[PDB]
Amino acid sequence: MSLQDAEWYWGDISREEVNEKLRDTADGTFLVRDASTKMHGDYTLTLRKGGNNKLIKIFHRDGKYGFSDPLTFSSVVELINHYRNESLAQYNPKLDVKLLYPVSKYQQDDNIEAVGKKLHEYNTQFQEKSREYDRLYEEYTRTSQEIQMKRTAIEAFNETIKIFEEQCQTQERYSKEYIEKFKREGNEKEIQRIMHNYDKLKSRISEIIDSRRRLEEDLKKQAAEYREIDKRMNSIKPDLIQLRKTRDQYLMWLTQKGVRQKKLNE
Amino acid sequence: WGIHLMPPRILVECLLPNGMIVTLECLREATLITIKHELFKEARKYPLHQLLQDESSYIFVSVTQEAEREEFFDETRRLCDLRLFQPFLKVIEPVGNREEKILNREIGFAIGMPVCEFDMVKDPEVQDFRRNILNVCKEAVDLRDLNSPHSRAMYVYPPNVESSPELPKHIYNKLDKGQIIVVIWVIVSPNNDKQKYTLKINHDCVPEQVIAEAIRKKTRSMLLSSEQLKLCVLEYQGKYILKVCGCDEYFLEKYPLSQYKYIRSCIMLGRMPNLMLMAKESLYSQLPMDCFTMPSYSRRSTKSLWVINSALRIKILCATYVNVNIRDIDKIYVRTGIYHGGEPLCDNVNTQRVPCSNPRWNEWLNYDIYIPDLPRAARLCLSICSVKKEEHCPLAWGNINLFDYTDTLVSGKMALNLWPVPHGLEDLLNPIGVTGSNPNKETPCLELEFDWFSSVVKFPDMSVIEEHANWSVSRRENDKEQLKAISTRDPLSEITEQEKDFLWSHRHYCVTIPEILPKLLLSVKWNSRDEVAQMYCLVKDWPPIKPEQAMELLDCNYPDPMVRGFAVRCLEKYLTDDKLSQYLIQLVQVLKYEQYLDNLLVRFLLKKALTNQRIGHFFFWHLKSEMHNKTVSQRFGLLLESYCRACGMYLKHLNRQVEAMEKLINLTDILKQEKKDETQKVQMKFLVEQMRRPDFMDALQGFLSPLNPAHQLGNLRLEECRIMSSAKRPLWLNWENPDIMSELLFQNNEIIFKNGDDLRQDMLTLQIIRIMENIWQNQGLDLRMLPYGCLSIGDCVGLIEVVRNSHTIMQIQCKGGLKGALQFNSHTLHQWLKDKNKGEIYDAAIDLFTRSCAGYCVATFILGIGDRHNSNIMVKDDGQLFHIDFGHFLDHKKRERVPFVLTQDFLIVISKGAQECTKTREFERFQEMCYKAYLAIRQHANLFINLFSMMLGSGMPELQSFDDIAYIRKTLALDKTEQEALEYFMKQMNDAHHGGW
Repeated sequence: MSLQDAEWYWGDISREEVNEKLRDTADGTFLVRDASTKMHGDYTLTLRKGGNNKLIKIFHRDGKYGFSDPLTFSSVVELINHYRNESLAQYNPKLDVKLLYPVSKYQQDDNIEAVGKKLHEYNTQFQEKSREYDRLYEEYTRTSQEIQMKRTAIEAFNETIKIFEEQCQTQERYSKEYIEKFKREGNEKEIQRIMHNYDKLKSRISEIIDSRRRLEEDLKKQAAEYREIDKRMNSIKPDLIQLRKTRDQYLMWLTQKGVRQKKLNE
Repeated sequence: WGIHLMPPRILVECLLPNGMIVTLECLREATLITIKHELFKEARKYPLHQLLQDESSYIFVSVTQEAEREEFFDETRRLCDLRLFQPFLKVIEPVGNREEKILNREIGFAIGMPVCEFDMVKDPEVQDFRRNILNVCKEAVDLRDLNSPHSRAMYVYPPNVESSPELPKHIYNKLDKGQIIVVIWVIVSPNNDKQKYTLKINHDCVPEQVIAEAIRKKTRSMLLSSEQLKLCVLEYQGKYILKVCGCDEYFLEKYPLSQYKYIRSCIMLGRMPNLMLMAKESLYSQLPMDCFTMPSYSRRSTKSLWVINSALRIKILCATYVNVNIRDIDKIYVRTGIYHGGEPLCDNVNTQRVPCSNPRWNEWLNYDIYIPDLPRAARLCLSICSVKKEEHCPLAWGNINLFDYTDTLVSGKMALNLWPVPHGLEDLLNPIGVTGSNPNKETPCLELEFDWFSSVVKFPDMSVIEEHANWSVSRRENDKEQLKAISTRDPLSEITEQEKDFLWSHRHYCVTIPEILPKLLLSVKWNSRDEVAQMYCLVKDWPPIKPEQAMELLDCNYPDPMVRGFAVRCLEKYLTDDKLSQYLIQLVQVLKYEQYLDNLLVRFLLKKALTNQRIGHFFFWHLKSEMHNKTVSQRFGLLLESYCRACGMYLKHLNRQVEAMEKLINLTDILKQEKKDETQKVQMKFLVEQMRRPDFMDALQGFLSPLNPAHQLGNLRLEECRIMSSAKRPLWLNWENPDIMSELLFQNNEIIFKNGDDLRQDMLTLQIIRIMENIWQNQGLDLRMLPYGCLSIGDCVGLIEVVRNSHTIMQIQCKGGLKGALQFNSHTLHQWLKDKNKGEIYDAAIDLFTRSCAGYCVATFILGIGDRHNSNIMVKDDGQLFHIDFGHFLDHKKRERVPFVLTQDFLIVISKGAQECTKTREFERFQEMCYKAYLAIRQHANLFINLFSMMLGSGMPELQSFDDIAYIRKTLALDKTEQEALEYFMKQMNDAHHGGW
């Protein structure tokens, strides 16, 4: 019945911590803190409506509470219970939502040295899988860099080949009529000089498309490693947050008795 | 390409227009005129030579390593400088204007991407921007060419002055009865030996009056008639100007001499101003003429939003290229939200969950918002999330402006290539990210569809909005104390719904306290057509606020184009070119938050950048340094184009800088990745060998310092250059100062080039330190800090100014001896300062050590900087103490930390070698300095918080959300009284030192 025992009262936790406890949650979810001022008597209600976290000042004036100058509540507990049944439209029609969901202050289900040991290993699991992801992220960007530079090199090959191909079409245009003349003139040498060079042009161009292919193949296989590195990162990201959540609750569960054991453990 | 340097002679294949190809052996250094001439002399040995014209009728083209088909119009260029992908040249006949093409090439070199890549862009906004922003270029070029040559000199050599002439009394008191003495110099002979003329003048004389006293002192014995003297004064006033000895800073404008920063520092440091008397025609001579040629690309039924009677509705179709382990996770879904800045306009809504192997929803999503209630800056934020307690995490994000740059509402199908999730971000959406589509290939593409309301829909004109305001509006002492109370609170203060609607209720009485505008705007129901329409009317006639307040309205919490426009107008009217040049890093980052390429802010910055070459220099490098980031590469690129196309002859110098830095990164890349398997001694003998190269010497010698272009970098001191003994092995570089009178400023210009780690954390902290130092001086606290020069020039690469005659306290501990068992002697530092400050200057060194030490304790504590140790703490021979390597801040990783702990070494200096250091009067005076410095930052905490919040989109992992900035609200205890803050600061300092506080 007392405020100190209420599930939705979290004491002096930070505005930044209720933001984390309400993100992506449903309308009506609510908490109550000691105002960030940390002055006796004042409290702040935070409820979620329309995807935002609205802040409400719980005023205190002579042993009674309320959101406005008519403070008609002897306790903060009865104030929260009244609006857990009635809509906040009574105070402000813009809100029109009642306190539907409290964020209970205990959820998750041996000697203090045992949980201090269980904390030491859960943290090592988190810290070593954090190095796992940090290694993939640098290989992810190291691979990303090498890919987009191989893409521009291929486009460079595409432009050189386009230039070398129009060269073959200009050779075949301006050489046709001169070759047709050298042949009826009986001049086989000059026709052989023209084809000697043409064959050299037709040879280098093929050496270039080969280099482009060998790079195209080298890129396609690295672009797949890129996707696989992304797969396993997306598989580690959720496990990493899970192992981080047990770490912090074990740390706070132990901070109540073992402030010095954490000082030496880590 | 993959070739570091071409051999001395190489084989280039030349494709002639007759179809032949010629393998031509030619020198690496050969120029194209040499190549083309000898090619057509070799062509005569091949068939079909009759079809070739004279070489005058041809130019070369080839493919660069940037994949550009470049026409080599500038035939004076060197083979090895062409950036060729393959050694071949295609002979062709030139087409188009030669100057545009040779200019575009050198612009592409400067901004870091071929300018032709902008020509091939589908987006109409991109083509409209680079066309329409040319007006800002011309009006800036016209404004500097008007009143030539003085106007041109004011652009390239602008006055480096403080924001106000009035000297703080702390500084004026060093003056001899309000007077300063200066030595004025003259070069008198061809051999260039100099003459001195020492003057004593009122501190507030303008340069022309200083010129007048110089010629008066010289002509004292000439027996001049009072009018004959004035003619000599007029002559020398209209013939000569004054230059700072050793650097390219000039006093070209008639400010009081004491507000020129060079001289106010001489007054602060008690140094001797040294000025050179220079013929102003000799200065105008080195300012060649430059022109802005209009580029080639400067050429060549609707209904209202407020008549659509329906709720917003968007369709999610399908996705591609989604990378997820089908066996590890369960399903995927698309999360969506309608945002106005950081505040969602309505509750989010998701698609249904679907198997990973078939990303396909085909769902219409209904949003709890009436279309006419959409604000102009409304935008759709979405992402693809995975699910496997139930735990979610995002796979790729993407944001969309519901209205484009033409005020039209989006309609029809739309494909959106998504971006990777930023490192360390667990939030499912990324509203602070940029609106745009990822240009990378094989990125997951999400397809959407927007409603088509039988015609193109436009946002209503402001004429219609004010009508609706009048239509909707028709439908004291303790209160003015609340308004003044809420105005006092910092930008990130908690405002309750009771306070919000109270502010909105008194929105008309708020105009009497204009600085309340940020709080009031945050109270508007931006998801209601009615309230917004009324707020536009208040902003239209809102009283201007000071720049350090308007800069808050450019961060990511204020996206409305009427609010930002009001903010920009505050800057262009009240922001001095001095404080603009100090906050430029933030003003460039808040360009990212802009919805559209063309906005009032970018036009403001570009204008001031093209009319003040001092801020234009860092305007270029802050943009160039971030061109690697594809999320902003296009915006910053097009902006750099407009700048480099109108900045004038300074582009030629910028290219020498960019080319010099390019060879430092290429060289440092080789040492860190090609030659990694070698130690320092063997890497040194390789370093010098590369620096002996002529091309390297010609590039790295004779250019301007990017840390300060007023510093010319002359010839290298190879013997002084080295690779430093640190894990990432940076380069210690030393140039000669080529100034005619460098001996009066510094003959050694030493810079550290570091490539490996991100430097924009240090630019911010060093910037922050300079700020808090400035306000301390202006409040009577002479806590000399040392915000040395640091500049990020690219992806984890930049420059660091090294402090002359400085050592780490570790290096100093090693100069002493051992006392305890395997323990340095705590008195080594004090004995070191004593040794270098013998006699009466001792009391000064300990005062400078104590005062600077106090400033760095407060600064580091407030900012939560990385833990200090004896190798990142440094002290000058002078006695001044300072820090280096500001790696992290705001407590980055996983309590209220105190990073700078005063070991006994510092206390025995502060207490002058006593035993009861904490009990001495000298230590109690040091504590008084800290308390005053701390409280002084608290009373200026607003602009510090605004500086960090403007850097949220920067990508620095140290701060990704406004929550990260809360660390400063904690160390400054902004949610408590000054008395509670003082007590808090003492608490943390006492716990850190185990007593004394």
